[PDB]
Amino acid sequence: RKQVSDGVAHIHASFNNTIVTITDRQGNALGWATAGGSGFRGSRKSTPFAAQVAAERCADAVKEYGIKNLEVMVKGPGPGRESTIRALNAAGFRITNITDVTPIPHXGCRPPKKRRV
Amino acid sequence: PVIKVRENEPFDVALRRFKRSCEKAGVLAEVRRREFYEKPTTERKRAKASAVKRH
Amino acid sequence: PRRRVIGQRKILPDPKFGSELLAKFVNILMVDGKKSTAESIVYSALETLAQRSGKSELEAFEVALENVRPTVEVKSRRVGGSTYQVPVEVRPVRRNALAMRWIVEAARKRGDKSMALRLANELSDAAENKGTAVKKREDVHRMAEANKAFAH
RNA sequence: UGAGCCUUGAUGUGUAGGAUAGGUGGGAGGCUUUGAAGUGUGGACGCCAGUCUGCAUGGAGCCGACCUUGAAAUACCACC
RNA sequence: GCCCGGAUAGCUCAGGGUAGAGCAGGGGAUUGAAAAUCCCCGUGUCCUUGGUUCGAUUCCGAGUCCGGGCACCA
RNA sequence: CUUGAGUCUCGUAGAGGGGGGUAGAAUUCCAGGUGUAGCGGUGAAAUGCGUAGAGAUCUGGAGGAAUACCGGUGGCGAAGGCGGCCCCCUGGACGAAGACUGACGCUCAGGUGCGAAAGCGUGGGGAGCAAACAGGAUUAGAUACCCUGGUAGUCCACGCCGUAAACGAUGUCGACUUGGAGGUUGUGCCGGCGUGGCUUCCGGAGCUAACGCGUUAAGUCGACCGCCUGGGGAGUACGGCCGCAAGGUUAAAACUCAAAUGAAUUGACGGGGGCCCGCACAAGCGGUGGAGCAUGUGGUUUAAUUCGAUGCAACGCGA
Ligand SMILES: [Mg+2]
Ligand SMILES: [Mg+2]
Ligand SMILES: [Mg+2]
Ligand SMILES: [Mg+2]
Ligand SMILES: [Mg+2]
Ligand SMILES: [Mg+2]
Ligand SMILES: [Mg+2]
Ligand SMILES: [Mg+2]
Ligand SMILES: [Mg+2]
Ligand SMILES: [Mg+2]
Ligand SMILES: [Mg+2]
Ligand SMILES: [Mg+2]
Ligand SMILES: [Mg+2]
Ligand SMILES: [Mg+2]
Ligand SMILES: [Mg+2]
Ligand SMILES: [Mg+2]
Ligand SMILES: [Mg+2]
Ligand SMILES: [Mg+2]
Ligand SMILES: [Mg+2]
Ligand SMILES: [Mg+2]
Ligand SMILES: [Mg+2]
Ligand SMILES: [Mg+2]
Ligand SMILES: [Mg+2]
Ligand SMILES: [Mg+2]
Ligand SMILES: [Mg+2]
Ligand SMILES: [Mg+2]
Ligand SMILES: [Mg+2]
Ligand SMILES: [Mg+2]
Ligand SMILES: [Mg+2]
Ligand SMILES: [Mg+2]
Ligand SMILES: [Mg+2]
Ligand SMILES: [Mg+2]
Ligand SMILES: [Mg+2]
Ligand SMILES: [Mg+2]
Ligand SMILES: [Mg+2]
Repeated sequence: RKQVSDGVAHIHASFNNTIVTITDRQGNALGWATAGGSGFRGSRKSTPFAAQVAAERCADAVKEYGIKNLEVMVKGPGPGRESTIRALNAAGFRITNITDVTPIPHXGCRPPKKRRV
Repeated sequence: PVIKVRENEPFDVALRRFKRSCEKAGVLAEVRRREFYEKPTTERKRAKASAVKRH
Repeated sequence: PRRRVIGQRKILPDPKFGSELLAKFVNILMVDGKKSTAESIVYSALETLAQRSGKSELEAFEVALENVRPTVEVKSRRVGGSTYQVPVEVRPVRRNALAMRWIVEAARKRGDKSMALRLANELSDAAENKGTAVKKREDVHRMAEANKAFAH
């Protein structure tokens, strides 16, 4: 539908789920996939295996765009931080840049109270 | 933690460099430390406890 | 056990084939300590399988055996009250033992006339991938690959 | 940017089968140096098996009835 | 009375050369349990009848029933 | 009279206090572009959000609150407490040399002032969090722990309140009495040699019931003040004073018990930690629980159904 040949992948990893989106440099999404959308429900949803499965599926879904170069920005502390980038590289892209862009307050707002479990 | 891959090095060395850069940056430590609110009294308590245990 | 000092027990070989594998097969098949009965049953089954397949008793037996050997099993592990189903590899000796146990158990549940007939039919079915032993192997394989995320 | 409206060019491998052949049809001559069998190459489409398609080299052949089908070969041609 | 759309599994339901997806229910790997996983299993003239066609769940007619807008409403 | 106490000259360090301005990161909301089937949450789920286009991603705007790294048993203050940067106003501490006054000092009933958080009144503000409240779970029940929301409050100005495990559970002031390892901040002489202030850890004599304290004393002494007299009743009732209220402060009696209590010792236990062993689990094989019969027991029946064992460690047991 269009040829961009170079985009960036956003990985949003948390303790419950990982979400991978692919966009061009200007920041317009082209396709996305999730660990929970790949048939992994519950505890199985929060494992590196599901993260790399989601990475492969998201790479497959964006096939029509002819991506050849790719940057990666990863945010969040989730378990799926390293399997996803490995699976993304193995799919045939060239990881030309890796960045951690997780947010950190410079004080900020008051976090929720502690769980008494 | 900004890692720009150089010329012809493999992916594994760049990934290891990025992991090391994120480890020395204290990213996950800060993220875990800001997850819940810890009272000032608890802060001082555990800081002093760490200090005395070290000594 | 708690010691890791146990040893391995030697086994007498097959009389007219010289294969330890068929001796262990007889041992698995044997019940109540009546070994001559088991030997006669297994010999009749091997003879009829060889005549109906034409290769021989030996490699036909091995070919039927190989279709039942598993390569991965599932073990339960407790972490937080809920048990994970970790997939683990299987040692070759355990593969042989599991295959022979499955074959014999499948043979015992059949509506045929004699035990040798049941064993021959089940062995041929395994050799051409239609017995219940291959079904159990497929069940184990699918269950193991389903819980592939827990494989650390 | 919607709806109808003409013209063109494509588009349509239940199973037969060389053939990704719809209903219908005057009907086996067109095509051909108005550079043609077969090619390198540009490209389309595609139940991806195969249909469609410019140029170049090349130089002038493919060809209708033929046996399988419910039917013939877009050989021109016309009805949907 | 007329017109407009429908009739497919036990339920919900998409679909001229076929009957299809999920859950319901049954057993077993399965553990003390709902999990949670694996394995299958059925679950059918595709409302009825008739009509074209090389055969129609598919196109056509007449019927049974559901819903909507109308009309008759003296 | 000058040694206690105070004034003056130069300087050092500091989240000490009051007022005003400003910067960056992030959460939330608002509008728009791309893009499509999930997101969120948990031990597992569900409530909740989403095809009316969410979550993800990019651009612009609004608003409030707190200041990552530095950061440190580091520093300042009588205590409560104080942390981005900048300016204005302002209190105390210490250091080196000299000069000045001349006992001007210490403690303090009643009195006065400051005093975390929650709370109260009036007027603003409201992003995040979150009593009460609502829903979803778990449970025998769950007015809780867990999940999704969420109002006072948290923030500002002024005025009340006057309480905390407001703790070093250690009142203030002064003198004397072996050592070691550090931290922070001044100063003299030549990286070494000294000399002041505050501060952390160990330890000697001594003291203590013991734990322990130990030149920053819980050691040896002097001055002044506050407080205690068995455990419940009770820091409660009545009265006085203070407050808008919540309540604060002063403070009994009848009745009842023979104890209540502190430190340490030996075990036992822990849904505390470390290391080990046993057919104790895990891997297998064969059984019991169902059927028929044998046998023992409980119960019921009988004139008697003789007596004993009767959790593991009694029940094919004395027999
Ligand atoms: Mg939370
Ligand atoms: Mg200052
Ligand atoms: Mg200050
Ligand atoms: Mg948007
Ligand atoms: Mg101080
Ligand atoms: Mg001053
Ligand atoms: Mg000052
Ligand atoms: Mg004088
Ligand atoms: Mg005084
Ligand atoms: Mg007083
Ligand atoms: Mg307050
Ligand atoms: Mg208040
Ligand atoms: Mg108020
Ligand atoms: Mg108000
Ligand atoms: Mg909240
Ligand atoms: Mg409730
Ligand atoms: Mg008090
Ligand atoms: Mg305090
Ligand atoms: Mg006290
Ligand atoms: Mg003293
Ligand atoms: Mg000491
Ligand atoms: Mg004492
Ligand atoms: Mg003293
Ligand atoms: Mg003293
Ligand atoms: Mg009172
Ligand atoms: Mg009173
Ligand atoms: Mg005691
Ligand atoms: Mg113990
Ligand atoms: Mg123990
Ligand atoms: Mg066992
Ligand atoms: Mg029995
Ligand atoms: Mg008796
Ligand atoms: Mg007796
Ligand atoms: Mg007795
Ligand atoms: Mg006995």
